[PDB]
Amino acid sequence: TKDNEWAVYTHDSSDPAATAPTTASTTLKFNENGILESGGTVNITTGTIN
Amino acid sequence: TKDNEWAVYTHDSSDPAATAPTTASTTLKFNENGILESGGTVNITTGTINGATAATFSLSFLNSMQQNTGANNIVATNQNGYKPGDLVSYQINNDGTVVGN
Amino acid sequence: DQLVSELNKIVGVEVSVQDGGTYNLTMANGYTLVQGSTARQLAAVPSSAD
Repeated sequence: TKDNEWAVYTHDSSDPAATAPTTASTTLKFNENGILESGGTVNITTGTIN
Repeated sequence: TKDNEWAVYTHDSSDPAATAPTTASTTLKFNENGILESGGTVNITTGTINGATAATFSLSFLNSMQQNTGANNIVATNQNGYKPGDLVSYQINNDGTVVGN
Repeated sequence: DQLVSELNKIVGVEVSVQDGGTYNLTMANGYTLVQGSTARQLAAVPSSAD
């Protein structure tokens, strides 16, 4: 909801341990020709049954 | 009776007194990891037939593995007992030994 | 081989090399339709609920 910023949310459709929009695991910021300048790596967890 | 653990029930097909039992014969123990935890070996007993003795046998379940879901897999029959029966087979092995089938 | 494949084209029958080298047939959960030199046998019926 602003230029050159994007945030991300993830959901586990196979193991429902993913929750409502809790901590947003990453957000990225950019520049006028495009280069990724933050949040380049993200982590999430899947529910587990195994 | 839990996702990721199992009990096992057994029946003797031929002893006419073998009421198909209602009882847990053995439980194979599994970590949630889906790797057989304990009970990978156990011995169980048969019925008694025709005046000859009942048999009692050991069974093993090694390297069994329990999945996210889906492929409930078993087909196998490996046992060390033999029915008495007939032979005609002469085969002289290169070591100088003889085998019969 | 041909006759086991022929039978297979009606109902699901799986085949497994048994430890002694014998050709075991099995059906859809572990019903050893042929174990060793013996076959199981089957039935036709009117439904329990209708």
